[PDB]
This record gives sequence, C-alpha cells and structure tokens, in this order.
Amino acid sequence: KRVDFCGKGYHLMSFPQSAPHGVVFLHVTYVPAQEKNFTTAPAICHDGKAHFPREGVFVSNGTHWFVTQRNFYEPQIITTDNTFVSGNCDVVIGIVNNTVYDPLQPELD
Amino acid sequence: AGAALQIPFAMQMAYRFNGIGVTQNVLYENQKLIANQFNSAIGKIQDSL
Ligand SMILES: *[C@@H]1O[C@H](CO)[C@@H](O[C@@H]2O[C@H](CO)[C@@H](O)[C@H](O)[C@H]2NC(C)=O)[C@H](O)[C@H]1NC(C)=O
Ligand SMILES: *[C@@H]1O[C@H](CO)[C@@H](O[C@@H]2O[C@H](CO)[C@@H](O)[C@H](O)[C@H]2NC(C)=O)[C@H](O)[C@H]1NC(C)=O
Ligand SMILES: *[C@@H]1O[C@H](CO)[C@@H](O[C@@H]2O[C@H](CO)[C@@H](O)[C@H](O)[C@H]2NC(C)=O)[C@H](O)[C@H]1NC(C)=O
Ligand SMILES: *[C@@H]1O[C@H](CO)[C@@H](O[C@@H]2O[C@H](CO)[C@@H](O)[C@H](O)[C@H]2NC(C)=O)[C@H](O)[C@H]1NC(C)=O
Ligand SMILES: *[C@@H]1O[C@H](CO)[C@@H](O)[C@H](O)[C@H]1NC(C)=O
Repeated sequence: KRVDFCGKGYHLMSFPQSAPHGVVFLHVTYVPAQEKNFTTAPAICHDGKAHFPREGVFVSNGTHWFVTQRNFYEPQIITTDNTFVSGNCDVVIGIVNNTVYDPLQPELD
Repeated sequence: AGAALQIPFAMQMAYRFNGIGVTQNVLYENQKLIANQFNSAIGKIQDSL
C-alpha cells in the first residue's frame, strides 16, 4: 500500500526476473480510466435524521441519488443497509433531501 | 495514481478520517472546529519561523 514503491497506480502484483548482476521487477498495477463528473453530497436527510454512506459516496446523475463505491462507478439505490444514521439534519454543511428505502416494511405489505 | 479527479475538500478530509479509524460523521459534525484548529496550527508555524 506504499505509494509508488511498486510502480504507478494501485499495486496488484509483481514478478521478478534475473538480469546480469541485477534484478528486474515487472510491476502489475491498476490504473483508473474514463471518468465522469457527478453532483455529490456528504449526507442525506430523511425523517429528520442524517444518513451517511457505509462505504461509498452519494452521487447524483442529474435527478436521482445513488451510492457508489469510490473507485469504480457502480450505482445502487440508497437503503438502510447502504447507510448508517447519526444525529439530525441541522449540523452537516451541504446536506440534501432524499428518501432512504427500507426493505422490511415493503416486505410486510 | 492516474488522472486528477476532483472531490470537495471536506469530503476528502472525511475519507482521511476513515483512513485512521474514525467515522466520518465525526468530521462532518465538527467541521468548523477542525478547520479553526488547522488554521491556528498553520498560523503558529510562521510565527516560529
Ligand atoms: C438517472 O438515472 C435514472 C435511473 O434510475 C433515470 O430515471 C428513470 O427511472 C425510472 C424509474 O426509476 C426507470 O424506469 C427508467 O428506466 C429510468 N430512465 C429513463 C430514461 O427513464 C434517469 O433518466 C437518469 N437521469 C439522467 C439525467 O440521466
Ligand atoms: C458552494 O458555493 C456556492 C457559492 O458559489 C454556494 O451557493 C450559495 O449559497 C448561499 C446559501 O448559503 C446563497 O445565499 C448564495 O446565493 C449561493 N451562491 C451561488 C452563486 O449560488 C453553495 O451553498 C456552496 N455549497 C455548500 C455545500 O456550502
Ligand atoms: C429538506 O426537507 C426539510 C424537511 O421539511 C426542509 O425543512 C423545512 O425547511 C423550510 C425552509 O427552510 C421550513 O420552512 C420548514 O419548517 C422545514 N420543515 C421542517 C419539518 O423542519 C428543508 O428546507 C429541505 N431542504 C431544502 C433544501 O429544500
Ligand atoms: C474539544 O476541545 C476544543 C479545544 O480545541 C474545545 O473547543 C474550545 O472550547 C473552549 C471552551 O473552554 C472555547 O473557549 C474555545 O474557543 C474552543 N475552541 C474552538 C476552536 O472552538 C471543545 O469545546 C472540546 N469539546 C468537548 C466536547 O470538550
Ligand atoms: C467535468 O466538468 C468540468 C467542468 O465543470 C470539465 O472541465 C471536465 O472536463 C469534465 N470532466 C468529465 C469527465 O466530464
């Protein structure tokens, strides 16, 4: 996890080869590509409660809000298993209104 | 690690709080105090210099 100790990018793995009086390291790394821009927010307010992502960031495609993982764009809908709650929505700078979906009660019809 | 991708600075500070074991609500609920403390700490360096 040391930055730039094993090449440029996120180190995946490395292979050694012998040279005359030396060694050659072939570093395999992961390099992110083809980014898009989005709107973002730190928390989400629902029922007077602030919701934070468990892992990921809240992003908006223009009209809807999703959670994604931070390094590869893979959007999902914001549920109570995606997030955790802390406090009320009066203290966070930049909080946004949206609905956080519960699975249990629409299972219970 | 590649191309520069923008992110707002308080959200970068929250990632970094996660990286030491503190949840990020602890940053967002203290943002103003944390920024005051950083500013006083930076203002103390030029005084010693
Ligand atoms: C943002 O993504 C959503 C996808 O959830 C698009 O909204 C539509 O949402 C309904 C119900 O959620 C789906 O049945 C549709 O298939 C979605 N797409 C369309 C084209 O109707 C929404 O269009 C996206 N917004 C932008 C600006 O890209
Ligand atoms: C990001 O910065 C913009 C300014 O560029 C902020 O927008 C202003 O919001 C205030 C309310 O606090 C309004 O009174 C101003 O009229 C807005 N200005 C513009 C140019 O839109 C925005 O609130 C900031 N975002 C956050 C999360 O603080
Ligand atoms: C997000 O939703 C909340 C919930 O209603 C909004 O809070 C209201 O804000 C208006 C204007 O600031 C007040 O007149 C109401 O009294 C508030 N309602 C409650 C129940 O407190 C909040 O304004 C919404 N945020 C945005 C940006 O529209
Ligand atoms: C955590 O520590 C900080 C000290 O940096 C406290 O904030 C200070 O509180 C004193 C009260 O004695 C104020 O006079 C200062 O102005 C505060 N500093 C800043 C930068 O706001 C804070 O109260 C402490 N929190 C708790 C829960 O004890
Ligand atoms: C994102 O938008 C900015 C302008 O706000 C633009 O300069 C940048 O090239 C865009 N990047 C992508 C991936 O769309």
